[PDB]
Amino acid sequence: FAKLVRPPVQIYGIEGRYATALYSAASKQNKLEQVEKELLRVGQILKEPKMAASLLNPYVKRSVKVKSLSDMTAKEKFSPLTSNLINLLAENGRLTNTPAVISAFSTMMSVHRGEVPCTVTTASALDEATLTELKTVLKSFLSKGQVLKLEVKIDPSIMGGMIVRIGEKYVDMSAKTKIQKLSRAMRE
Amino acid sequence: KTGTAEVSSILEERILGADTSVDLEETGRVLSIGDGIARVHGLRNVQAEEMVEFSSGLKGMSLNLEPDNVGVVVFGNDKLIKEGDIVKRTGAIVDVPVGEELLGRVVDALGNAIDGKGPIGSKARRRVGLKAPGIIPRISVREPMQTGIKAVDSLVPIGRGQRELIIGDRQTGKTSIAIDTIINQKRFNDGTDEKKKLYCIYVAIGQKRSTVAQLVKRLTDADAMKYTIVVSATASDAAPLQYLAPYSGCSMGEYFRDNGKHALIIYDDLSKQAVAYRQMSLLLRRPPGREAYPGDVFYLHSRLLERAAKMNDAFGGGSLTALPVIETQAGDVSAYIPTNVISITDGQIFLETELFYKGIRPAINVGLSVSRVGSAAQTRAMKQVAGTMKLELAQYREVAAFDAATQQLLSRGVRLTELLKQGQYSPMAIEEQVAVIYAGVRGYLDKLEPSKITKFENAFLSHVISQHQALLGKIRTDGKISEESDAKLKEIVTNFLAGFE
Amino acid sequence: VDLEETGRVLSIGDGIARVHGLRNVQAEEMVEFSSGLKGMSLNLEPDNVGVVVFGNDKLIKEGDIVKRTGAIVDVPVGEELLGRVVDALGNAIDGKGPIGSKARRRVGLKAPGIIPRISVREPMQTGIKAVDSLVPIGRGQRELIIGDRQTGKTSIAIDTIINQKRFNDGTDEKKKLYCIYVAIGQKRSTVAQLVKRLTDADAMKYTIVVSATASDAAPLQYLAPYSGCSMGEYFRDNGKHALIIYDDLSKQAVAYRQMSLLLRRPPGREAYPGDVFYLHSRLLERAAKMNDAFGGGSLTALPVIETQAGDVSAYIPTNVISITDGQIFLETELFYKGIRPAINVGLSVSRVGSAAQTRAMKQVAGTMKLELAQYREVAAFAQFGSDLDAATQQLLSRGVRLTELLKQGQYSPMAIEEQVAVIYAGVRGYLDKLEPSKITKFENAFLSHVISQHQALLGKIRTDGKISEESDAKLKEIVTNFLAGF
Amino acid sequence: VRSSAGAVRDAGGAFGKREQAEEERYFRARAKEQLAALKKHHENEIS
Amino acid sequence: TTGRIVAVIGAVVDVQFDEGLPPILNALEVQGRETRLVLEVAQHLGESTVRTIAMDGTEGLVRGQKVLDSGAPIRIPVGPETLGRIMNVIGEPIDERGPIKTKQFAAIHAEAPEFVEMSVEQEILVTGIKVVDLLAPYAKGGKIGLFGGAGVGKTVLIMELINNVAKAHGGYSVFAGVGERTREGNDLYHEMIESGVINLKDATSKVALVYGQMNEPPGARARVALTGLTVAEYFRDQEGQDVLLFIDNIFRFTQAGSEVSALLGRIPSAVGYQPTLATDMGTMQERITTTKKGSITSVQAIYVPADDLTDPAPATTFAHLDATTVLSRAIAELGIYPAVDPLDSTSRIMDPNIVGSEHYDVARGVQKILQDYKSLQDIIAILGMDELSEEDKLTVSRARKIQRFLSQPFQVAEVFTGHLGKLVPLKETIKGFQQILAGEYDHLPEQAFYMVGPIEEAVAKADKLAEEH
Amino acid sequence: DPAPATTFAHLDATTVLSRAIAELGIYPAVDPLDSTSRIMDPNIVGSEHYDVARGVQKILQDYKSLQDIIAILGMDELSEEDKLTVSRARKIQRFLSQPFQVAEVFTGHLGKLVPLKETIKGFQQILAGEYDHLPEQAFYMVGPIEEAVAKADKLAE
Ligand SMILES: Nc1ncnc2c1ncn2[C@@H]1O[C@H](COP(=O)(O)OP(=O)(O)OP(=O)(O)O)[C@@H](O)[C@H]1O
Ligand SMILES: Nc1ncnc2c1ncn2[C@@H]1O[C@H](COP(=O)(O)OP(=O)(O)OP(=O)(O)O)[C@@H](O)[C@H]1O
Ligand SMILES: Nc1ncnc2c1ncn2[C@@H]1O[C@H](COP(=O)(O)OP(=O)(O)O)[C@@H](O)[C@H]1O
Ligand SMILES: [Mg+2]
Ligand SMILES: [Mg+2]
Ligand SMILES: [Mg+2]
Repeated sequence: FAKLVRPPVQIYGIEGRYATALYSAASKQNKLEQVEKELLRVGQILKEPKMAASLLNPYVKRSVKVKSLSDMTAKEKFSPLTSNLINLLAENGRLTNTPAVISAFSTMMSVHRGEVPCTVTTASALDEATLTELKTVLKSFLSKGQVLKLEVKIDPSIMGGMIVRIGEKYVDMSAKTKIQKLSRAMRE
Repeated sequence: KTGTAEVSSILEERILGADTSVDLEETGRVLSIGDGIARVHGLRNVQAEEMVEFSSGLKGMSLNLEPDNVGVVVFGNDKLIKEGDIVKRTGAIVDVPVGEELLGRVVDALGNAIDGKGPIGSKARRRVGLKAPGIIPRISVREPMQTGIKAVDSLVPIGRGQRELIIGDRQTGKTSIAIDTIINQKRFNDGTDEKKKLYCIYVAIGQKRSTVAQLVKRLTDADAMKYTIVVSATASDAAPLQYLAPYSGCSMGEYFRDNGKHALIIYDDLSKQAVAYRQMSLLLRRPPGREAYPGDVFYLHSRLLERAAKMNDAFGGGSLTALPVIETQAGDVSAYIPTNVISITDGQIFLETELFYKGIRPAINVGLSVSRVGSAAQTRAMKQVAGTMKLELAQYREVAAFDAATQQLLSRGVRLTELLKQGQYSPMAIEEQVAVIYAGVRGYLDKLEPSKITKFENAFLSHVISQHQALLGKIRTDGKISEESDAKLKEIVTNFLAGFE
Repeated sequence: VDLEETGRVLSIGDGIARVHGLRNVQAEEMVEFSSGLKGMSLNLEPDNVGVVVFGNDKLIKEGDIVKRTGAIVDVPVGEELLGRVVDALGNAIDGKGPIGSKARRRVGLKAPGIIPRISVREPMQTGIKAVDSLVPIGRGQRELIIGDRQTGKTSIAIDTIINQKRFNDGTDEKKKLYCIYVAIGQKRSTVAQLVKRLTDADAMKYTIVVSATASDAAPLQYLAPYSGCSMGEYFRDNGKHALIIYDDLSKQAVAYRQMSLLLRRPPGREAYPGDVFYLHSRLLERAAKMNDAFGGGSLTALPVIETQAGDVSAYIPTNVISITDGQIFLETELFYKGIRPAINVGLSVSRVGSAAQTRAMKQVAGTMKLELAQYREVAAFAQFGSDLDAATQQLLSRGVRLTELLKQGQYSPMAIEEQVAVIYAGVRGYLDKLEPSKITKFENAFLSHVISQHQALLGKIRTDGKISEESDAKLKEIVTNFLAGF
Repeated sequence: VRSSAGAVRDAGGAFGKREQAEEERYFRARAKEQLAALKKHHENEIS
Repeated sequence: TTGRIVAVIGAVVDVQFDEGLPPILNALEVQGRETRLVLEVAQHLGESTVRTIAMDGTEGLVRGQKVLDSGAPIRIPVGPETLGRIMNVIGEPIDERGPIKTKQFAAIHAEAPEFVEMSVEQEILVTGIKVVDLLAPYAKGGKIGLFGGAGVGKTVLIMELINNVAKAHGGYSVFAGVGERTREGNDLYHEMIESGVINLKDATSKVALVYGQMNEPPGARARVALTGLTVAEYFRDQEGQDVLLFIDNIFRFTQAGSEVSALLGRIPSAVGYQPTLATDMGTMQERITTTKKGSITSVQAIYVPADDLTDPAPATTFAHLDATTVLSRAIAELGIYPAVDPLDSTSRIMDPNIVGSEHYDVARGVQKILQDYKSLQDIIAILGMDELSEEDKLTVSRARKIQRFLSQPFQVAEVFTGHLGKLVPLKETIKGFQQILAGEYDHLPEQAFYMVGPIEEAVAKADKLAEEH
Repeated sequence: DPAPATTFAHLDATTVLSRAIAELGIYPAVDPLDSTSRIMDPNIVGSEHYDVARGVQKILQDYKSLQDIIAILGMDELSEEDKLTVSRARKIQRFLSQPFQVAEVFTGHLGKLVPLKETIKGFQQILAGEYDHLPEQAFYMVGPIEEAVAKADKLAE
């Protein structure tokens, strides 16, 4: 068999297998950026009410699905990789879970260019000065080449403090867990 | 629902439009080899149960034709196959060589010679999986197949074209029955009555090679190898070989059957072909059934034993007798596979493992041994003597757990039962069998001691073979015991008895 | 296209359609296929629906259109069914025209609670001595009839059904009993001969035969008991008394197992799903005896079970033995040695007991039970017979006579007063001086004699429901006089 | 489990064989006596 | 329409269509085969795929092969021309005498007679066998079963029944052999030709053999019963005449379904049987019936795996018969042939109204004395038999005499026993058993009754034993 | 079980040790009627050896068949030949037991090697009947039959 080039991040499931196949196809020929473009364009195309309703009916012959998808991939002059991918999905019958596929690819592309995702949780909004110093400190966690991809969020449950997720690392500065730890210590 | 071929290595080929460069019609690539079963991607034109040839000389047999891959079984050890190996068709349903060249060779399940005497120079090949004769080709079993074992030839007669079944616990003497049968035909094969020559085939399934080597030595010793084939799929051999060995042997015999010749084939054991089949099926992810045996383990043996037939004279008059050997566990003849085969055959020899210690060897458990063909496949002289002998044993068998009349009955029964013992690899001509049975059933041993009949048999046989061979020749050629022959036998028996003490 | 009130078959095979759509379909609802075929929606899954087809799937293509009828399964009811032969859904199959029933009921209704009921107290006369005396059956009971093959279970049921004719032809209204006979997984010719037999005894003017025969799809055999039980709950809830006979309840379990294993539900023991208890309990718990505030009606049940090799520890036999208020074993060893009905009276029981016996039959069977209990513990000696004292000798000389009184013949149930008279003669001791082989003759004679001359005494026993010492003395005189001239 | 009637013969153990042999013994004896009596009657009846 | 094969696994083939889909039970012909391979559709899996069971070996099938939907279930020739022929499951002849040229074709799948179409008459059918006629009388138009282990007498008994009844029958006959030895099929064919029942030259044959012997792949053994049943259906309805239908074996019809079940994707039931065992057998056994428009006197041999009458298959069949004669291995070991078990063979016409008071009393007397003997054997095991009382030694002796007298020599067993086959009309059987019970033969040895016909022959045999003594 | 059931076909000589015998104290617990060999041939081990071995097995098998009755009706319900057979069978069952060298720590007894000729001779004698006067226990855990006679002498005092 061929030596498919391993994508940076590994995904699993049918979505992950299709995404890995597409990533290794595009990586050879160095067509990642454009391929992502056509993928995020079929993302909009497939949401079209007519196509969305037509592709979920199981009572239209599969060949009809493939013919319609070839029609809708020739009009946009999609790269041969994306047209082949969509024909493949229609043949195998997995296009019902295309959004999981393309989404996975997006993830598999972020990890390529270093967008190590993060996530900050707090009980209130954050002042842009405080948020900016936060970003500046969080940047110190990464390596060279990587760039932070922050994502603010709000939860009321945690009283104060803060919660930070940096890829896999996780620091719970929240006051909820501090209170719980103190309560356990002063019970046990 | 994830197809086997829904992998990255394949979908990548599909995506970047490179699949057209490779042949996916008469060729395939191993997706996943493991435990002796390959999945192959490609071979869109491979026939079901066709043979295929891997890229290292190993062969396989494409059993499963799934929508996207092919479940192939390797006729060997998969140590040499690797994911990505190229599998290329052979074009033909799996078939084995046949002919008279195999005679006297220790061939292997696929027809390769493992005796080291050089290649088999065969000419024709037969598919292993062929249909058995129909209703019309056959006729009723009429000729006798002389086993050479007093008990079998007397009370469990076996005809030519009949499927017996030697069933009994482990180490009770089943292979011994088979080898007595093979060695006996030596007298017929060394002769000119071309219509009585019988060609033997021994299929050794899942038996250690030391056993098969000792058996082949035993056959060469009696020079019973010039007319014997030995299809040896021993324990070390992959499951598919042990599953195919019976069919290779059966086709080697269908050859002699389809040419007016008479063959005997001895599968030993069939309970190990069933185990090999179960392993194969479970490794192809086929759902199990009883005791994990695949759902269709009856058809497996029925389609094998149904090929033992007796062709009419418009089809050559050939014949193929089958003697499957089954092994019960604790006399539990009511198990799954023993019960499967007991209803497929017509007749059955019950080797009991306590008749085997109480003294009776061969352990044949008369009364439970039947031959649905019956007296129809017996010699006239043996018919005559066995008619009385079977009845007398049948009476003695219900008063055995002990007057004057019944005491005489018990004495006679014990005399007969001591007349049915025998050694090994020493079968007897039918004439001698009828001679001794007649000696014992008329009453010319009602006084001699029980422990002395074992030796009187041998002494009387030596005497007749050395003094009155003309009588035996007359009985054998005439087939029946003529009145003058009966009187000659009476004279001889009384004379030897008087001067034996 | 509509995918809420309508759907389309994704798949079919072995009678289990897999429909896509029908988003508003309820569980256990009756959908209809385009081919005039009905079906019941059992599996509601996120992606599809598992419909069990009431009929042959030959007519259910793929892509067919299925429309929900909007209702749970329901069956007709009323006295318009009496004397008819209906199938598992109320459709007539006797070819006497339509059924013409105004009302309807849901097959899967729930049983009455704990307060509506009242303790079982009336006797349900089966017309069989061995049953009516030793293992009595009240009204509102559930008395399993459990036995082997060809031991006489269906005959017990049919004798019970035939006996009620004397009550149904009278004018007393609280003794009338209406019978229902659910015949599950039976050769149609068997049901036809049974209907003929009931007609012969004229017992088919108050009987409803519900027929779910062998050819019928699994859902119909699964559903027949509930159809019958609803047609019986109708009589229960209207101050009337019913008697429903499921025959058998093991074949309903087999049909349910088939549907489950084809819907791919986790197998369980012997491949029976986990609901083969819930299935039978929520059926047999509908045999009740409503108190007067609810009408006073009742509904007896006589589930029939076949046991393979007298194995009553199997799955379904034990499931249905732990649900019911008794059991009537029918052993074959006794069947072939003259004891017919072959009611093994050692293993048979009735947890209701003598609370459901008429005072006369209580008076007599109370001591008959003890006499047979004593006989059963020295039965083995019967062969030796001699070499034993007069105590056990008299024990097993009384036991033999008592046993030979309990023998009975096809389709000839006896009125309670006549059973009482016969058992009185036998147990009070007016037979111990008689050769056992003749006992039956005596019975078949004595009975007739009493029927002819002394009808007034039988009327008094029947009405008073008790053996008054005046009646006791008169009966002793009758027995002595007859036995003298025999 | 319970006990049936005539289960000793079914079991086929030593007791079953022993029973069958005993029965055959007794009825062989009685058959010999009956055959003798039948011959004697057939001779006593020619007269 | 026209589909293409997509997967071959054992005897189960999936076929993908692009035109309309073929309903279930249809027959699809595989294009490109030397000999006709017919696939009977069995499931719709969605995506215009159908799962099917191949009626003949799937050797040498290729993914993508073309398959044509015939448009209707397996249709077979019928009419009075199939008489004397031999047929496959798919109806094409296998006796090498040219095509079966009929006007009538019938589809082997058809619903059963409705409840309003059944008959309710029962009249004993004298067979000439003492045990069968006495304890479990058969019935004209009824379904009859022979439950046997292996090698007890099912086939010899059914050949005896053929010989007896089919030869003396006004109507036609049919013998569907489902999955049993081919040796036996050939034996029967030659026996009939040599006995005149079949006739090769002219049109005077009264038997229409059908064969699905045990070399046919399971898809074929599970259907040939329906084919023989269709021929019998026609003779029952269109000819408007009486019919016989011998099936041997009817277990293989269940075993084949079990074999194919797992590959069809069904969870297995209790003992490895298919979950649909009961219904797959009801839909067949409910077409073998008398009706107001005909009559079938079906006889069926039934394997009992390992002599286990509690197995699901025989256990389920017991409910579909009007009369069962449970052959037993234990009785066959005593040499009594036929081995019929008197205390397990039952019937539906064994009533004092249908067979008469005296017949019923004698049958019940035989059963009761045998049961008493069974009870006594337990005591005889320990005490010995000299210790038995004098009312029981009589019981044991009489029971042994009755056991022997129930045996009989058949005309088809002359090869085994050598004796001459006999027929014992009903009156001789009832009279002989009356006499044996009454005690009118306490002076004859028991062995005087072994393998004899009427009672007078037992008397003559006793005299001959005495003389030769 | 599938594992031993499968391995039974790969061995020349099997030796089935059984818990039933070991619970009787006999050691080694070998079961005489399940042990087998492929060289139990009169042409390999001679005729005296083969005949003695087969006589031992015949008598042990007869005693096993009797055990079913013996366990209920006692030995008082056997013929005289059967009583004699049972006595010989018990003597042989005991005589098969041997004390091993490695089991001194268990038993204390001294471990014995019994040459083949001594074994054949002893079993031939027990079968002939030369020792019907000794008691069973005289044979329990002894080497050659000389020790059996010596122990029977010890027990008599
Ligand atoms: N007639 C006989 N007389 C004496 N010994 C015999 C006789 N037949 C067989 N044996 C002995 O039985 C032993 C096993 O016999 P054999 O191997 O033929 O039976 P088997 O059951 O096929 O063995 P296995 O099943 O283990 O392969 C052999 O050692 C042989 O010596
Ligand atoms: N009380 C009785 N007296 C005499 N015979 C009886 C009696 N009850 C039943 N029988 C006989 O027993 C046989 C079987 O009867 P029945 O059909 O009632 O048993 P079953 O259990 O319903 O049979 P199945 O299990 O096959 O449905 C019948 O032929 C019948 O004649
Ligand atoms: N009536 C009979 N008389 C004598 N022997 C018989 C009789 N019936 C059966 N047998 C013996 O029992 C065997 C059973 O074979 P058969 O009945 O033909 O097959 P099945 O196993 O289907 O019963 C016969 O081959 C025959 O030897
Ligand atoms: Mg061997
Ligand atoms: Mg019934
Ligand atoms: Mg048969």
